[PDB]
Amino acid sequence: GVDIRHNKDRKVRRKEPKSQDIYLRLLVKLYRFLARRTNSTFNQVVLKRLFMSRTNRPPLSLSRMIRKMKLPGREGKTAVVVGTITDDVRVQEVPKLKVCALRVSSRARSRILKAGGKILTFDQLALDSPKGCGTVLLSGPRKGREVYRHFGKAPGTPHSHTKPYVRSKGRKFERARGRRASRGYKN
Amino acid sequence: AALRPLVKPKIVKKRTKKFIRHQSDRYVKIKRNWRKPRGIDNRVRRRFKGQILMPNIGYGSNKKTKHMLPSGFRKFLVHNVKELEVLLMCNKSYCAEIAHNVSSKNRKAIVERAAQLAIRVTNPNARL
Amino acid sequence: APSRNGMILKPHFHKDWQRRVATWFNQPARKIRRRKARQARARRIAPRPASGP
Amino acid sequence: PSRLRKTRKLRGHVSHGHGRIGKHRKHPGGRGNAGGMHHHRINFDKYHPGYFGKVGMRHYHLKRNQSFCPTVNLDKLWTLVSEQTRVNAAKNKTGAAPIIDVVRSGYYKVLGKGKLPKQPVIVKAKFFSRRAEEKIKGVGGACVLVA
Amino acid sequence: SAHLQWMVVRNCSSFLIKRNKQTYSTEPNNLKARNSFRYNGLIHRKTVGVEPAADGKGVVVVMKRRSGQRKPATSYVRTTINKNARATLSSIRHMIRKNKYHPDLRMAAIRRASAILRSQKPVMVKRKRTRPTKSS
Amino acid sequence: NFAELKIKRLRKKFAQKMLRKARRKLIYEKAKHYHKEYRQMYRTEIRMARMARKAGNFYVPAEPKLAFVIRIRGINGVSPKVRKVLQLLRLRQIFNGTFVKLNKASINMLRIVEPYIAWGYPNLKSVNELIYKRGYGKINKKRIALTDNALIARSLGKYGIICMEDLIHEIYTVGKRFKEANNFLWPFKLSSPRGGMKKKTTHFVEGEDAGNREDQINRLIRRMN
RNA sequence: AGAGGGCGUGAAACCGUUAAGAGGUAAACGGGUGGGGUCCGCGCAGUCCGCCCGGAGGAUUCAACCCGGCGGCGGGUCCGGCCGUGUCGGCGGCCCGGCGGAUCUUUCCCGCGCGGGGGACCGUCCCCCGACCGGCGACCGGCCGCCGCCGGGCGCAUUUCCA
RNA sequence: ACCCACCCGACCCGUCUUGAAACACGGACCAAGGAGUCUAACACGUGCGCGAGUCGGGGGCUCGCACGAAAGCCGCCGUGG
RNA sequence: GGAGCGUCGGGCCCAUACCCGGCCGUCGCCGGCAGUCGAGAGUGGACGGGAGCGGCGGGGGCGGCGCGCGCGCGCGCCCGCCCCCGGAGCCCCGCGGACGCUACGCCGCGACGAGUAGGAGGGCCGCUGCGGUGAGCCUUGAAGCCUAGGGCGCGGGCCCGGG
Ligand SMILES: [Mg+2]
Ligand SMILES: [Mg+2]
Ligand SMILES: [Mg+2]
Ligand SMILES: [Mg+2]
Ligand SMILES: [Mg+2]
Ligand SMILES: [Mg+2]
Ligand SMILES: [Mg+2]
Ligand SMILES: [Mg+2]
Ligand SMILES: [Mg+2]
Ligand SMILES: [Mg+2]
Ligand SMILES: [Mg+2]
Ligand SMILES: [Mg+2]
Ligand SMILES: [Mg+2]
Ligand SMILES: [Mg+2]
Ligand SMILES: [Mg+2]
Ligand SMILES: [Mg+2]
Ligand SMILES: [Mg+2]
Ligand SMILES: [Mg+2]
Ligand SMILES: [Mg+2]
Ligand SMILES: [Mg+2]
Ligand SMILES: [Mg+2]
Ligand SMILES: [Mg+2]
Repeated sequence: GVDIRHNKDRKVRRKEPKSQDIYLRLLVKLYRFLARRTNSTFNQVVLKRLFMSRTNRPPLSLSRMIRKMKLPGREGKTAVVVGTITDDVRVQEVPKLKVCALRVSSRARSRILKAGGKILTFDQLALDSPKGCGTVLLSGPRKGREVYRHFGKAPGTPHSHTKPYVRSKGRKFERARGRRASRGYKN
Repeated sequence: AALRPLVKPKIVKKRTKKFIRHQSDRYVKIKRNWRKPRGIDNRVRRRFKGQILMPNIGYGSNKKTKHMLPSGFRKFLVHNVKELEVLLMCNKSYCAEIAHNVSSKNRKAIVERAAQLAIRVTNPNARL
Repeated sequence: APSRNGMILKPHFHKDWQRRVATWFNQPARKIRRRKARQARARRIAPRPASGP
Repeated sequence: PSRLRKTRKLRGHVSHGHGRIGKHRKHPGGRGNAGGMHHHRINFDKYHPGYFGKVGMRHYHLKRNQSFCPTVNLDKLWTLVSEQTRVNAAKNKTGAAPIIDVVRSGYYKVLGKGKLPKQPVIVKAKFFSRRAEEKIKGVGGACVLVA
Repeated sequence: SAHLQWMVVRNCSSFLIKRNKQTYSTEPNNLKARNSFRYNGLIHRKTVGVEPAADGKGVVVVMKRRSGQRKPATSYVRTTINKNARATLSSIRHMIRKNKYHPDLRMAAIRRASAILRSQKPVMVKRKRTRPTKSS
Repeated sequence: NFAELKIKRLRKKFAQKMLRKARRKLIYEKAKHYHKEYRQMYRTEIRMARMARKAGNFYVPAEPKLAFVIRIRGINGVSPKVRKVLQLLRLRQIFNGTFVKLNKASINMLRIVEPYIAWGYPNLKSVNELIYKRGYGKINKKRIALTDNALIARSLGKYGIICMEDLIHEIYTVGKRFKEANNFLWPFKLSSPRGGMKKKTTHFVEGEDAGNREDQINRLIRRMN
């Protein structure tokens, strides 16, 4: 008899993508290979991200991709995003970029290409740079989802600012006993 | 002078008797078919000394000889002639079973074809 | 009983609602019937607009 | 797809995943939102702060369309018009400034979030913010009230 | 591609046949009857297939052109080899090796031809061997 | 192209074979030295006492540096403070053992697990027999048997420890690099005590097997190793 | 009728018999052997096949080679032409290229300041040839090399078949 | 795998229970039947499509529906959510 | 004259505990393999001038960074070469690459494996009906039923023989 807890012996990370789609799965076959045979950890990070959920690979807006490449020095590079590239209607002038993405929305595609931008697929990125050399690996804001505003220290727990799940906002949906001082108390 | 398989190792089995179901002996309503007991007290399900055994993955067969017939082959249930020609390039490792529901005319047609291709048949001398 | 976080929600299934469930298996059959009846009315008001006034 | 659901995997086991000390009885809490004050209170006042109690003024014959006032931010004002108004402008050389009827596009108020590009406009709208006005003037434009 | 359409097909094709813990595949120009990527007639730009001759004597090799698949009518190109066993193999060998065509296959293609030339063994001889037929 | 490369590859081949020879010779001389070192250590303890004894004097030799610690009772119903220390000595299973350098900290940790272990001061021979018969590396967290020095070197060679012999000298003299050589060794899975024990549950002093038995840990080692 | 008028199939409980085996700790059970039965696989030597080789017998045409024909592959000279990507030149399709636009013009036209259609303009999609480059499985034609098949040649120290 | 013998082991299951071989209940035997369903609402997770949008209903245009009470399309494409 | 009681020896007995080995599963390994040298790895390769037995004349270190299977060499004859795998013959081969590669595949190393309530995963486990699909099966006998017949699977179960 041995004393170990077998409690957290199984690591819960993903191995493959849970999706069954065939084009992504080909990318996975390609980046598994590169991951293992190259020294590049870029390939490993990319590989890891191909297995993740929709939630877990959030969309990267065009404006966010602009400003991250506006940063000093990462000039004449390629931005990479395992998610999708979306438009920003609240940005106007779009520099000529180099981009990798699993998806780019039709607007975002036009705007970039009109600028003299190049768009790449991930099979194309590999041939272009199999060890991820000269890349900017970005990500969309993970904690964008409105979901997260309900997460945390519960509402009605002093110093929480945590959206309650409520049928409809309005004068008479919550905001009585436990928010006003006038009505019982407040947190 | 029957069809020898490619490699005829010693199959070695961990357990030979069927695991039978608790109290299948006592009752005609209970069938031998294994069932794990889920009873709160249960001699068997809590592994007492002297009781019927519970199947585990412990008893598992060795992967080399799992599904290996005594003869050394694995079955493959052939359904008509066309379905045989698959085994053509195995023959030394898989044999052909012919199905129960196949007619005694075309049972014959299969058997002689397998005899050309040297695929061993596991129920040939039968329907007649 | 409520369990840890969720909309404290009021469904309106306390009356005998299954007595008054109204299915829509008609609707295709309906949609046609209107459409026939429509084409008939055109044909009756011969060169007059199908529209109406 | 019953095939996939949990009751298929519970077959054989006695309690059906509801335990055997305590069982699956009918309504052990009370039905629904029963006990909001008594015996379910803690859940109510740690996930629904402010359920109980009145507050504010009644309003008898509310009609929502009176208070209709959909807003738009400067952020994306140029979105309302075709790019070639914003292009034939930063060009032209008359110092023209194209009109943007915001009420046409379905917004009544113009509030002031965001940077407006240095490029004159005439914004026609039912209502404006203070800041939205200011930003518009700073671009070198003119806010315009409409009924 | 090859790989893309293998993704579509791997588990669903009419030609596949699971059952009895094995799997197989019945698509034409698959030597080895495997549901493999390698050994699949339909998928690959260049294909090998060694069937027996309809005569009953000999073997047919079945190359695939590259010229134009899209036009299956014209795509495969058959060729009977009805020669002295040892020769037959060598002709297949050269077809495969010295044309640099499907080099991966080739030994499988030889064994197939070999097994086919075994098939055309003698049925009467086999019957004599199994039973002694002496002194009733 | 061809004959130039071939000779370059043959040259490479040779330069390896030379180096292999060299490192082998180092190993051989390192042992020979350690043979002389242990000899010198043994005699020069006797030397001392005889010289005290010549005078009306005493030679109190050094208190021991290093001790082997065998877990001599099982893994049921064991107090949480004990249990923690037992898994700070890596003594998880029953009849696992470890070398342990002694000091005020370490000794007291053994004091808190006394009726759960048998321990004491191992011989030279004990350190050899344990290392050669049951010497297993921790090599990418896989218990792997020390079949060659290529294993020891690969892991401990950044300390000057390049062979089984070096390892034995680091363990036995409790060198600078003891912590790292001792942790490299996977804890010693010894069999049951042949000829049995005296009594599991009681201390050595009082007839049983537990606790410090100092010299006599070596007898126990032989009947278990 | 081993379908006989509540009759297709005809399970189990339960009963009758026939055969076999057992029998003072109620029976029944798990593990482990033994004995007996039932069938099943044999063998009237199972010495099991397959390569290659050496020898010994017997038998057909070759392979190796050229020659003629067919088919296939691969190649570069991209040689010649079709093919299409990125770029540049034609402002050439632009009206013989259409849609879209809160871009413009009511110098226009038609219908009643508005609607429809022109006409500018911008965005997008198509012709002409030249140049550079990815010469890309997107194809043809010749030439080359190699392979395979058929038929010609080769009659036997060869190449097969068989024992 | 059928029967018999012998050595060792071996209390009857289900269940509520801190505790069941219990002098705790249910159970003579066999067959068939027999219990976590569907709708609605919410939340989180996951998969797919599109993405500052998205959406399809409801309605309409296309057929006598064999398959169709489907499928397709809509300045309704967005009244509206 | 213990088979009693108190003190102590040797010796022997056996648990699912410990050790070694087999086999099954799970976990872990930034695990390996889409076809390459390489085992404390501590380089490889142009290419130009100047030359050659020269070399890089550094620690009782006991040594890793430098040395004795060659660097230049045997052949063509002091000068030239030091040549190509469609052929070095191979323990490593960078020219092309499994018998192996259903990449949801295949392979290797370690570790571990009680379980009610409860949770999750996988079931080429099982039932009935639908779209597809098996040039499936079936009066030369389907379903069901029965079977001291033959087997497979840890098991849910399954497949064959006979009736
Ligand atoms: Mg556990
Ligand atoms: Mg209990
Ligand atoms: Mg109307
Ligand atoms: Mg539950
Ligand atoms: Mg219950
Ligand atoms: Mg409860
Ligand atoms: Mg205890
Ligand atoms: Mg105690
Ligand atoms: Mg009848
Ligand atoms: Mg009847
Ligand atoms: Mg009937
Ligand atoms: Mg009798
Ligand atoms: Mg109760
Ligand atoms: Mg009680
Ligand atoms: Mg009980
Ligand atoms: Mg009692
Ligand atoms: Mg009761
Ligand atoms: Mg009763
Ligand atoms: Mg039933
Ligand atoms: Mg969701
Ligand atoms: Mg377990
Ligand atoms: Mg359970």
